[PDB]
Amino acid sequence: GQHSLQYFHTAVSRPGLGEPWFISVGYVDDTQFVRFDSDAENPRMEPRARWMEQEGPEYWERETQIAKGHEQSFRGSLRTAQSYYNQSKGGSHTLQWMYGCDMGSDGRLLRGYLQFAYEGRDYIALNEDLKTWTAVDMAAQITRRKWEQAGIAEKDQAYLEGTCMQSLRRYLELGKETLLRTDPPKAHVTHHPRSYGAVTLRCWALGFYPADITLTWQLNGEELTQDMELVETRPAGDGTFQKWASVVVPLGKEQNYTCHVNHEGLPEPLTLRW
Amino acid sequence: IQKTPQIQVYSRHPPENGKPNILNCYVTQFHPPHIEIQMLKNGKKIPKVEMSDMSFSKDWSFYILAHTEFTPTETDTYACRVKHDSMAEPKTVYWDRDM
Amino acid sequence: ILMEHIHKL
Repeated sequence: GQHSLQYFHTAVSRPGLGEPWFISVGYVDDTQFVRFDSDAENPRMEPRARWMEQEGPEYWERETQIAKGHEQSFRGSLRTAQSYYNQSKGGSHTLQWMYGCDMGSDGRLLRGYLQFAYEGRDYIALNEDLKTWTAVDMAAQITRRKWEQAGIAEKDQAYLEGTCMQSLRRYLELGKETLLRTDPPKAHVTHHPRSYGAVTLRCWALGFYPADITLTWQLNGEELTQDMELVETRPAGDGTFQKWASVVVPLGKEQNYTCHVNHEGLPEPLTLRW
Repeated sequence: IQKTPQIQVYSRHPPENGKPNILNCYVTQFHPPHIEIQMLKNGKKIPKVEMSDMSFSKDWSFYILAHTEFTPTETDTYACRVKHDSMAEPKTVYWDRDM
Repeated sequence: ILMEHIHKL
């Protein structure tokens, strides 16, 4: 039972076509719950989870306020990164920021994090100590010295260990019936023609939550690690996830194989054969 | 950094001919965030197409879920066409009930 | 809740 509260920020310039595109998303575990989009007629922090709908105006006003502050900083940051890297005018550049806190099973802080990317590349990152930074290049180092001078690490550490953790537990409280739920996979194995003497056994895991799942195909104990096709875990769109794993197998010998579904929401590992 | 988008086309619920369902077009690992996603039915654009809020993953690459309500038939084709700078041509992935 | 600390590059 591990949790996390993460906020994602993305600023994409678009010269001659408006102010930078700023969008922010907030996540509790594998569930998005808040969002801000600079292009909305009225940019504001808005709920994206049903359990965040009983928060009242004050809450959003505040968040909307903070989001805008950051939005402005990102406008200036874009222009700044543009200079540090001396990029010509008229170009599009992205600035990304993601920070959050992981909460261990014991309910205590597991660790915090905060990092930036520019043009999709690691730029600057707060180290696991939450006191020092990792600057990727001379440009980043400039930012590093500035943040060191402003004692920003200290501020982030405080937020990451405190406020971040406080709101997480709190949002977990709000989202109880869904955030703490753990919808187990609906697993079945499907059969598929492939060749004249070989079929594809596809092991499906449906409607589970959280997204973390383990699918493996095996033949008499031995895991068929190399013959296994795995699809990236995907959102069904309704809050749960899907995933499957397949193996190429000779016709007539399907029954011999077995797939093992492992997921928090299961009393114990599943074993499917066909 | 420019990364080419990954696409998964699949229904929300187990596909059943004649039963209303939701077709998803999951597009991941792409950058820059500018991208065009279109869902097709027998090669023609599907009007109403819901778009999740774009976000990014661990590696900074972006991802988004585009989806539409649809009712699978044994014969109708469904695809997702994705246009992005990483790709020289639009990427069209068909929905495979089995995939 | 969003962090209030501004990070200017």
